[PDB]
Parts: sequence; C-alpha cells; structure tokens
Amino acid sequence: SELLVNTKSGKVMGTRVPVLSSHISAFLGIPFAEPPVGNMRFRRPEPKKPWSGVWNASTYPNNCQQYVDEQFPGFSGSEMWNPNREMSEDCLYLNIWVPSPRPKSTTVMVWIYGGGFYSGSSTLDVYNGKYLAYTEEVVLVSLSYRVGAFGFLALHGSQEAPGNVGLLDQRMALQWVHDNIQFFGGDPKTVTIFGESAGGASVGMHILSPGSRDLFRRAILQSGSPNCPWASVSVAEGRRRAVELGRNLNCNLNSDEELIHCLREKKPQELIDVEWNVLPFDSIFRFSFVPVIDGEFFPTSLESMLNSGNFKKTQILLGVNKDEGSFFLLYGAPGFSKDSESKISREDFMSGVKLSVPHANDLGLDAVTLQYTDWMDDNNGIKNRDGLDDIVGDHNVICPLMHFVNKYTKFGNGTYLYFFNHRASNLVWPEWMGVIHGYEIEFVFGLPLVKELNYTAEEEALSRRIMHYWATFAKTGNPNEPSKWPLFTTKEQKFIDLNTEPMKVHQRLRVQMCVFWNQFLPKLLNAT
Ligand SMILES: *[C@@H]1O[C@H](CO)[C@@H](O[C@@H]2O[C@H](CO)[C@@H](O)[C@H](O)[C@H]2NC(C)=O)[C@H](O)[C@H]1NC(C)=O
Ligand SMILES: *[C@@H]1O[C@H](CO)[C@@H](O)[C@H](O)[C@H]1NC(C)=O
Ligand SMILES: *[C@@H]1O[C@H](CO)[C@@H](O)[C@H](O)[C@H]1NC(C)=O
Repeated sequence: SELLVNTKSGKVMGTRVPVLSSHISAFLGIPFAEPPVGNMRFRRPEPKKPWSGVWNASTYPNNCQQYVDEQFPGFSGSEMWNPNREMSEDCLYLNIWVPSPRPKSTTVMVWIYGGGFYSGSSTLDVYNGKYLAYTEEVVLVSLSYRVGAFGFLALHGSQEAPGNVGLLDQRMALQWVHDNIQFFGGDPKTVTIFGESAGGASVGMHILSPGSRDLFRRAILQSGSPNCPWASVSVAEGRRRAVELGRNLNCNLNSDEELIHCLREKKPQELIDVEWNVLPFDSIFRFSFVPVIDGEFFPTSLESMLNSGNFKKTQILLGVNKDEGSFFLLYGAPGFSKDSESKISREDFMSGVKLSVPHANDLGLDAVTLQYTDWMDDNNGIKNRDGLDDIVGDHNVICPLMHFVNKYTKFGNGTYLYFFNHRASNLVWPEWMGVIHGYEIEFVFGLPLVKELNYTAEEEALSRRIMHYWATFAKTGNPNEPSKWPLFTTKEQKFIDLNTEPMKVHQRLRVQMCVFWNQFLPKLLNAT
C-alpha cells in the first residue's frame, strides 16, 4: 500500500488527503523522540523507543504547551496562530506530505515554525504542506519542538536543564528525517531546512552548530537570523531568568537541583502563567526563554563564529517583509491599536523607542531618535508611527539579517536575497500595519491557490512564483529555472522584491539604517 511505510522505528500508516481537486498522502503525528514528561522536563530529548504494530499517522499530533494569545478573542488574524489542538508536554511529533504516486528520490523540505521560541505549532492552517508538496512535487516535513521554559530554561552546568533542548528537539527530528525519509520517497541528501522568525533563527543556528551541520543540505531563512538580538542570551542571563522563574513560584532556590525539582512538580500552566515576569527590561520583541550561548551547541560567540567562517558552507536563500515591526508595537507600545490609524504623539514615540531598544542608555535613545525623526515635520503622527515601525523591524529583523548575510557570503557557496512587500488583499489586520511579520508564509505555503480563501488571481500567481523559487532552490541550490533572481555577492549586494508588480532587482538593502544598527550604535554603547 501507498499509505503503509516501513521505517527504522517501525511501520507507519497514513491517510489520503484531497488537494486542489487531486489527492496525496499524509503521515501525521509520527513520534521522533520519547515524550519529554515527568522527570524528563527540561531534559535533552531521547530517541523514541521503536514500537511494533502499525503507527496510526492519520491525524495531527498535540501542540507543545505554550502561552496562548488572547489579545483579540474571536479575531482570526491572531487566533489562527494559536494552538488548534490539545496542548501537552507529549508533543515531539513530525508530519510528512508525500506526492502520489510515491516518489523514489525527490527533494525534501523540512519546515521549522517560528513564534519567538515561546510559541508555535506544526499543525496550523497556514503550515499545511499539501499545497507545496503537490504543486512542486517535494516531500514536505514539518517538525515540532518544545517552546517557552519547557524548551529553553537554562541552568548552565546542570545536566538536568542545560538549555537549548528545544534546539535539540529540532535536531532529532532532523536525525530522523536523515535516517528514514528515504522510505517515503524523499532523498536524504537533498534536505532543505526552512523557517520563519524563530524558525528562521533556528535554521541559522543549525548552520552554525557543529552537531547539526551534517544533517541537511541547504537552508532558507524567512524574517529571522541566528544573531537576532531576541534570539539568544548569555548563560548568566539564562541562569538569572531561570532563578527568577523559580522565585515567581515560591521555589526553594538554594541549589540548581532544588530549583529544577520545584519546576518539575508544577503544572504546565503554572510556568506559563508567570513566564513573562522574568524579562529584565520593559521591552517589545523580547522573549523569556530562548537559546543560550553555552559553549556546546554554540562553541563560541555567534559573532566570532561568523567572522572566522566557523559554519556550514552551502547555499542559502533568505529575506524579510517590508514592515516587520508593526505586530510588536500593536501588542505593546502605547498609542497603537488594532482599530485606529494609530497616529503617534511625540511623547508616545519617545516611549516606543525606549521600549524597542531596551538595553540603550539615554545617549543611545537620542541617537536612535535622531536617526528616525524627520526634524522638518516632527509632529506628523503617520511619520512617528511609521518611523517607530521601521525602528522595530530594522533593529530586530532586517539589520541583523543583513549582518548575517554579509558575513555568510564571505565564505558560503551562494546567497539569494528577497524583500517581500505585497500586502494581501484579504488581510484582516489594519492598513497601518503594512506588509506584516508572518504574512509571507501563506504565499510560501500556497494558500492563495484555494479559491474559497479569496485571493486575487495576481496573488495566486505570486504564490506560484514563490513556491517554485523555494522548491527549485531546494532541489538545486539556485531558485532560477535554466527573468533572473541574481546571486547576492559581497561586491554588488543585489536582491529582488516579491510582489504582484513585475519583479525588479535592487541593491544594498537598507544600508543607511543597518550601518547605524550594526556598526555605529554598538560602538556608541561600548564606549558610554
Ligand atoms: C560553489 O562551489 C562550487 C563547487 O565547489 C564552485 O564551482 C567551482 O568553481 C571553481 C572556481 O571557479 C572552478 O575552478 C571549478 O571548476 C568549479 N568546481 C566545480 C565542481 O564546479 C562554485 O563556483 C561555487 N559557487 C559560488 C557562487 O560560490
Ligand atoms: C486512527 O486510524 C483509524 C483507522 O485506522 C481511524 O479511525 C482514525 O482516523 C484514527 N483515530 C482517531 C479517530 O483518532
Ligand atoms: C470569502 O468571502 C466571504 C463573503 O464575503 C467571507 O465571508 C468569507 O468568510 C471569505 N472566506 C473566508 C474564510 O474569509
């Protein structure tokens, strides 16, 4: 049977699913680790003990325990990101979509979801692999991995909660693909990993970690990079936040062992109810438990790894959206709201900046402000709102990604860079938010080919160029079929737009602002 597949861990059974008036196979909720429950919480994951009999991979798995967005109850723009399945600590599962009939040795793509490391699911409507699998004829995997404190609580020195274990979940799912994807028609020596926001950062991190490098061929990074200022923390800061976590639950804090024990007796939702209380600053685009620079997963600092070429040398394709910052301002900066044009007063601007660059002294805040203010029009609310938007997106997503790409290109084997800027015609979020964090995903996953969803036809077309670029790049290391997407080179710095208008090629993507965030501001804060 096409739906029966024998693997190194045991036999697995899927289900046919319809797709654009056809069918393909899906193997959903296949385990790739032991359940990290009980005395195993905060622990490195363990390989799943094989089973006999036939694994029922006919329905989606649980989602990992996570914080749930309730800012806009009943609003689909936010609610479609929340878990749509029971949450549980038993969540290390992966999902495969296989073309029909079964390929013999086709290109494999493994999706890693984002969510600032505090949230995410493999099972969401926008991550449905059937459209991609079917249209581009690739085997589509999506893995899953522990988030929040379950995935990233870090007491360096302990072996009970070493940190990074979420990153280790990902690696195991990738071990399992390397090992078993052949039986599903996938080619394990042509796996592309790809992800968005924390998933984009994750991909960069697997490119840097020596223990992950041999497990995939190429990489795609959407709106996220390993060196993002929100994507990792030192062992001191992780230790400090773990303890503070404990302090919020009245734990015995006299030893690592005492503390971990107390955290392990707590119901999942107790950890989640206080997770946000440990940020050391009042801040937007910052998350409590994220990877740590431990000297193990990351052997030294990301920056020295990047300067010295200590990382997997291969092809990568990556990019950003035009308005990355607006979500975070909506959720936290005063002046902003879902149902108003959100025009921002000088006073609210000043506090936006302080929230966006939480680690800056007054002199740094002055410099961000000078840099983003039209002084011949300082009382324009649209200008204040948009400048704040650019500050969040430049500092947190674009300038870090440009730094990474600039360093990667000096040693890598080919880079392709995009700037995604089409606002969907069916978008339910307000006009002022722009081309928003997270909204290229539905193009990359091909949702605009389902008519019930209400995209224009030029949107269906764009979605098809994107999938074919992503897939062709995954299959060959070049998104071009033999009008060009040129290579990004350190000399010329070219990239493309991605939108309904015919494509153009540009250069030096936000250099002016990124020289400020990557060279000047860091220097200024080192000195003062
Ligand atoms: C990626 O690496 C490939 C393979 O190593 C490079 O192709 C080589 O280019 C060198 C330098 O010009 C030539 O001497 C060889 O003939 C090529 N070798 C092979 C096996 O083709 C390729 O240039 C690299 N691409 C980029 C953009 O760096
Ligand atoms: C498991 O598969 C059976 C058929 O083998 C099917 O009834 C169902 O899709 C699965 N179980 C449920 C309902 O969770
Ligand atoms: C497409 O159009 C209809 C009719 O206005 C709208 O109500 C419907 O919900 C749309 N489809 C979705 C799920 O948005």
